[PDB]
Amino acid sequence: STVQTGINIAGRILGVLGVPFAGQIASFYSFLVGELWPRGRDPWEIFLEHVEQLIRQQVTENTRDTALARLQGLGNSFRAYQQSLEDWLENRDDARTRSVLYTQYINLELDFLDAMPLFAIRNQEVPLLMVYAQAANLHLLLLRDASLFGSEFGLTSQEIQRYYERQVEKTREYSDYCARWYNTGLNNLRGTNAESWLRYNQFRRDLTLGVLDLVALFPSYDTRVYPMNTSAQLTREIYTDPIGRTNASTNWFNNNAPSFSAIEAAVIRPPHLLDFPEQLTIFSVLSRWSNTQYMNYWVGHRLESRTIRGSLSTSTHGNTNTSINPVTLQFTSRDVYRTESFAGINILLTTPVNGVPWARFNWRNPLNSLRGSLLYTIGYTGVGTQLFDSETELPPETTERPNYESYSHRLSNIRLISGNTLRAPVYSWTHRSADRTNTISSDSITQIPLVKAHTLQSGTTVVKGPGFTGGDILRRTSGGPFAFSNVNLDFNLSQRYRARIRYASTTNLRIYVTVAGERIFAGQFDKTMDAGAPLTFQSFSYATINTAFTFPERSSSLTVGADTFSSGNEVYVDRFELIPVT
Amino acid sequence: STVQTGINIAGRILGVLGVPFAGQIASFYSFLVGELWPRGRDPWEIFLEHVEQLIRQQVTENTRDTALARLQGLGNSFRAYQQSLEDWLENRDDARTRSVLYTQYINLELDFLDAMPLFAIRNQEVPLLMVYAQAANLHLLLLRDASLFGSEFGLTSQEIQRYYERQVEKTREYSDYCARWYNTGLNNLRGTNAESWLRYNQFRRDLTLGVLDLVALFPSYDTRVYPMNTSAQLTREIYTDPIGRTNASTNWFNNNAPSFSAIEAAVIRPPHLLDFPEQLTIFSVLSRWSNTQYMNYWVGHRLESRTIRGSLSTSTHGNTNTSINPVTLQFTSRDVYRTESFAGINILLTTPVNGVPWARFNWRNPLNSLRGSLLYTIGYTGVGTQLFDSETELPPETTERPNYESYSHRLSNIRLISGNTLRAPVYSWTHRSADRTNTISSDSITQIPLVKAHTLQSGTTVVKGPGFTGGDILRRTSGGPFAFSNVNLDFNLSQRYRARIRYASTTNLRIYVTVAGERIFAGQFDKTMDAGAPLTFQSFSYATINTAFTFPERSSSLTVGADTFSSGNEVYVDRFELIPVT
Amino acid sequence: STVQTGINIAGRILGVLGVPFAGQIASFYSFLVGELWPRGRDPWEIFLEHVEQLIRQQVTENTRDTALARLQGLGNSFRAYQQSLEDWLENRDDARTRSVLYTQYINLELDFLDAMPLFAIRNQEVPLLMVYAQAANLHLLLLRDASLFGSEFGLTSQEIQRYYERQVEKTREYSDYCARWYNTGLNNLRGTNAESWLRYNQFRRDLTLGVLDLVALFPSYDTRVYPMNTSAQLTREIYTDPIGRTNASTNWFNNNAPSFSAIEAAVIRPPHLLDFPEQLTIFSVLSRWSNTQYMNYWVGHRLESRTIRGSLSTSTHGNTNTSINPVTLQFTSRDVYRTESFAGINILLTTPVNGVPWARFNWRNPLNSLRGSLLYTIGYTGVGTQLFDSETELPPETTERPNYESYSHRLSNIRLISGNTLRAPVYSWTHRSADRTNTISSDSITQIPLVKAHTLQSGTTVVKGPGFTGGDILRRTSGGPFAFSNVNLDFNLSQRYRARIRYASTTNLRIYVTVAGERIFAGQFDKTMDAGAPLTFQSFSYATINTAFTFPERSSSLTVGADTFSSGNEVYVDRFELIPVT
Repeated sequence: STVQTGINIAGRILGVLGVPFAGQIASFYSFLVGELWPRGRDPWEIFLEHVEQLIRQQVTENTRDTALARLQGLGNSFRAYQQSLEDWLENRDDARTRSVLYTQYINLELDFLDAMPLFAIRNQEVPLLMVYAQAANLHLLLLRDASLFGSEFGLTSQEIQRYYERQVEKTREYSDYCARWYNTGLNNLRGTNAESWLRYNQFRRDLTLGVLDLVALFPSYDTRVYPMNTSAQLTREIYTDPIGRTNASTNWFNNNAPSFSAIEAAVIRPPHLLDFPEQLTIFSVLSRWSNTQYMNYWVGHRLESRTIRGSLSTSTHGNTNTSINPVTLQFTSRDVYRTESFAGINILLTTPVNGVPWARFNWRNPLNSLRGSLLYTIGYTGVGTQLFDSETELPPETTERPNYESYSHRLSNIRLISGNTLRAPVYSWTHRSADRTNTISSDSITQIPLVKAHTLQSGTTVVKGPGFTGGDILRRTSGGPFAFSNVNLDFNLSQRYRARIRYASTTNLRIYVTVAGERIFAGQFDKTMDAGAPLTFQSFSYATINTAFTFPERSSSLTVGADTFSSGNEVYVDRFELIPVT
Repeated sequence: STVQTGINIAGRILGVLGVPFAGQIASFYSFLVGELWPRGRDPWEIFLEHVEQLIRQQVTENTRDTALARLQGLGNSFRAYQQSLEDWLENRDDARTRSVLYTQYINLELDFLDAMPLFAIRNQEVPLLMVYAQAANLHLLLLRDASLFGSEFGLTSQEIQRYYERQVEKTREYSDYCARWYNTGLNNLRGTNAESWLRYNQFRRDLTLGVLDLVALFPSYDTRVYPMNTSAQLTREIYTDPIGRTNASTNWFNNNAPSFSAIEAAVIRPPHLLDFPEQLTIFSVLSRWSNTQYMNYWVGHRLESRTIRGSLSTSTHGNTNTSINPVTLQFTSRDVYRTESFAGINILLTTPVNGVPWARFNWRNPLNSLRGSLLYTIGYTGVGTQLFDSETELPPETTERPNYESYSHRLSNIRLISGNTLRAPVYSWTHRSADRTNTISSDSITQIPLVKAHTLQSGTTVVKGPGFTGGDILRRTSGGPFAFSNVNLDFNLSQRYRARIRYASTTNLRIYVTVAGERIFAGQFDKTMDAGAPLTFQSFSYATINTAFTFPERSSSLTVGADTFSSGNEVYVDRFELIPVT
Repeated sequence: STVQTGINIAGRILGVLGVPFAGQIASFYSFLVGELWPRGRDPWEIFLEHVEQLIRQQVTENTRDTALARLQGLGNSFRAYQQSLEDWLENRDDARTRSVLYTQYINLELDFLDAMPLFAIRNQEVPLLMVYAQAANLHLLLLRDASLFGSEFGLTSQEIQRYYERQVEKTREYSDYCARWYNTGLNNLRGTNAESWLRYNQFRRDLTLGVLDLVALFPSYDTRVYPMNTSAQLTREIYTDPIGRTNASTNWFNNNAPSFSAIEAAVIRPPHLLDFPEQLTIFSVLSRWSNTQYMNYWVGHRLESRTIRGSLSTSTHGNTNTSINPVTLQFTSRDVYRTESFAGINILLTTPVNGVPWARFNWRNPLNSLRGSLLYTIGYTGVGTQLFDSETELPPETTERPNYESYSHRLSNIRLISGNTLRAPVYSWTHRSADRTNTISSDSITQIPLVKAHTLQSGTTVVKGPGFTGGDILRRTSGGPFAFSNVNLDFNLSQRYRARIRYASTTNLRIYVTVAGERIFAGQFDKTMDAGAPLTFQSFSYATINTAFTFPERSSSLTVGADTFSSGNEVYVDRFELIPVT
């Protein structure tokens, strides 16, 4: 539910980024009070106690009362502001409505200022992280409304500016707090054994859904950088729990093997370029004690993964001996949105075996409404069984449609935890907003993270993301191209686009873009951080190249690079954006 | 003092219900800051520590600081708002006064929103109940001012509505919280012995004075339901402490007898129709040890009680043997407002006897300024003595007049706690606002609770009140009349009145009224709750019958009924109101 | 730093008292957010933990979170208000800027009301004293801005008055809280030995710098009493730590002697009239153990001190035998702003000796830019050494100039703690704002405390200050003159001035002033307190004598007196002010 709501909120903000036209602010605001201040329950205390249970450290009974009391009162005010904001909809002229809405806006904007430190208490920053992050986003949307149509509210140009300036610094402040405190929180649960890793990974996945995916949208509220509609991609991989037992007491981590440090390096893919799974091939082994107690469980797999117009990559995990047949499932261009998995446990004299004898992959074709299940199993009986529904961990956002139209995540990679007499698959997922084609729209600002590329230049490493960008990030230490991406355009192609790239660098440099590997458009831009400085939100600037360009084909490719600086300096690239000039 | 203030506040709100004309809001508001934010002391912490001592459970030193700090700051703001509200009195046109008063109104209305959860902390809801309830009333009066003359403030029709809507839902929210939490609080002090019953009853009486009597006036703030002046009656019975010893260690509850469960069923009258005492007859027994240590104490009484135009009822308690003479006092139509009682204790070898050898009943005639004492005693000497002044528990409201003009309660019933060698009278009182004649005014809305009736139909039970109505309530389970009341009208009788009755029902039904048991005016009205649902504030609606009527005599009688529904459903009636049409 | 900031703030308010013209409010406000809400650190928690360490009693981890969270949010709002206040600078006409600035002013003024009890928690009033006092001043400056130019904001005359009234009562409320709680705090650290006295004196000096010097400026915010520029003097003496050891464990207080009660009476000058040091003569004694371990340390001194046009006074402390030579330093009319002192420790078999073998007095001439050091030493080697820089305790205010132009305090008196084999000088200092000439300006209101006089009448005692005036105070118990002062005027002398004197009295009386001991101007004024009442902020009123006068000479003398009342009553005088009539 905690996770369910963070998905609904973050996924619905994706639709209302930059400048919205007409009346999606009010319906979004209306949706927002319904999800955040509902009848019946308090989702804030659900946030607070969700993280508290994760890190296994309860807030003081004090800090509890203070924040939630501040939160509901703020919700009475947020409900009041939107209520009247929902009446300004029809209003064109009134010296009283724009005078009360005036005051309740200003009061609540002010109210969020005082309230923000309340959810930011020393020694209990981490338990309040989701509570804090969801509140921080709320304040940043309201400052966006100052720029949006406060100009009609009865606000002066100077006060709009004063409002925009705090939105800028609050975007920097809120994006830093969440990143560091998500990191510190994650840091403390670093353990020494597997049981601590499950708690570690759980903290990572759940808070990535609520907090980090919201923070990554904060830059896209800026009215001046995104003066129209803009589109964003969240590119991080998240890992659902490994499919193993949990009851009655060996389980799956006390069934021998590996260490915390071993599991973390074995399942977490190092920072890569984003790929979609293609063909999956499962190998099985049979482990019986008699005619009534056997099960052929999951021992190894071979998964093909392709970047966007990439050459095929195939990884191998586990065992591959094929006395038993191997079953192969087909995932290419099909969104595996829901996996129902069964964790089997067979027992010998003292030694129990954990494996997976059944896993169904529900898939949808995002381009043309084709569904399907893909089943793996051989046979089993007399063994223990524990279900793993992916939607327990990765629910579709709450919609008026079924799950195969409303899902929020795809299967992207299957790793495998192996040991002596233990097999625990781990599904890594990628967010829906990260698309398969890098489609470039004609009437909105398309953000394409450089992580959506297919090829790295001979010196470009993908380094792990700071927290507040939505995914990992690419870093050159000397001049040259960064990565090679492929982009697709819609019906009418005559469109000219200017290029703008979110970068972080130690030096003034020349940033360029080449289309179809032939014609080039460059610019000169500024240093954004100090040499030993540790990459915060303000280290990132936008480098707008003046000159517009036409794409030659509906399927063209775009390179991003930066040279003309002395090596040893560090240059980062998060994202190239394409601004349709019109 | 805690109790003294709850009386002053609640009693003074009685005069300013519905729509006030001219300038009683400001003087009431001025009175309100004087009583709530005085110089010298903090009555909020007096509230808080009064309940804390009752339930014998102190708030955390934390929750203490938070709420009182919020409260005084709110009082600095409430003092500021009223200060300028007290200057708008003279103002007719000003774009600045109605612009500051504008802002400090809106700010404080908003301020109460955030503040309300502060006085509503989990695990300490009951100790803050009076603190909470008095604050809740404060917020609800200000929302009433939005409807009242915010229309002149510079408020638009839509924002007045938005203000009225929160007044509606806050009236529902605040009336539910107080009722349930008064009930939960009362529930925990349910004990097993008599010493726990005194603490139990003390909690009941004191919090009924401050909280419940205030909540019962919350419906009467609605500007649309009561668009003029309206009159309200509080009909509950409250029970002062039984007159027994308290020092040096047997006292009156360790002098043997009964249990908690025994006392509660023996003294608390089950839900009845309200009656006023008539003739009281005391019986006494003499208990001496010698010539220097005797006392004839109170052993039994016989009290006559009449409903409004009711047949005489006489109850009997205790002993009645009349070797000693019996003394009879006359209370008919006389408001016993003050009782000074003496708890006597005589001692034998080990067995002590508790009784009352002296009790004076100060009375006033509410129609024509006749006072008087009525004394009971026989003779006593050498025995212990402990005074019981009713005004210690039931003080008159703070006025510029003496107690026999400013009293807030009347004696209504005398029960008696009996045991082996123990006599402890208990005085039950009814609030002043509940009148003796059910007078119906020509220019205000007269609320007559159905508990002010004289006769029940053959299936109507008086069930115990939910908490937020002011008294108990009447319930039919099949169609027919509810109860039979008698009403009185003032000088000019030509007036036509329409009837409107606060009801709660499971089904659509026909609600009617008949005047003088002859002519009938009915209507059809809506279901208001679900079958198993537990009767909250929103279960109660108003059923307005369209047709006006003339009363035939200055002393007429009015029946309330509801038929045309299937039995097994439940129908409740709290109150019939009479709206003078003009 | 805590002390460093209290100096900067208080010293910079001295320049912007009463009514400022043009644009020093905004630059002062800009300075104020920089010093109070800086980047990097939280000076509020530095305040809070500074006092906490002094009294050796930490706030609860709770009260901590609450106040600082309220404080920064208030700082986000204070930064916002000043930000737009810093834009109204250029604005002359706008129905929107004066409408947002409108609302954020009113909101923050309201915000300070609720916030003030937050920093005033029961059982932790003293640790929050500096936090509280600095916040109290902030609120009082904003109320001053209501009177100043709220009249242009869009405020009505009546609301300005309502704003001024709270400024009056808040000036009374904040000045009382700080004085009593500074006193209670100081009271608890009353000890029995010398180690407790150092902690006692430390609490006195540090909180006098931050809190008391700020409170003494609160009266000078009143727009009606000081309708122009006004000048104020802070006249209290503060005492830096006695120069003794602190490491490795005898130190200087365990090296035998005296008690708490002995030290307090020996070093703290009883309430006197303010004097400036003149000629200082140090006597030394030699204490060696061999040729490699000797030191001639400070044993006694003889200091000349003169009031303003006073006869010379000379005090003597310590020893005076002159086998060793005596060194004499010249301080007359020279501001000893910085002293660097060395605490020496020589050791015998078990008995160690503490003395001072080196002390340099940096001085500046305030009239004409002459600097200089004045050194005392004889010779020392092989002994322990611990430096005492006065700016560790008494820093110059943070400026763009060096310390000999920006210092905040002068050396005024040197007392000496003596014992058997122990010498610990103690420097008493007077604040810079207290001047040497009592200069009277032509275009500002000059406050001259009566403590700046030179002669007391035959019945006038200087009694210790209540806390909220800036220094001690003079009290007559029968009619007559109070004290005799000398005043100096600037270039053009034609000016007429009216006299007004801050007094506190039990009776209606005649207060007079005589110039040059010849011509007299008197008036009749009102009782201000009750006979046994204990002198609070409201005990002090201003007695304005109607008639203007001319001073005859550039160096004239002014007497203040009050007769025509019955003896036994008490009459206090803090300050005579001189209002240039024009």
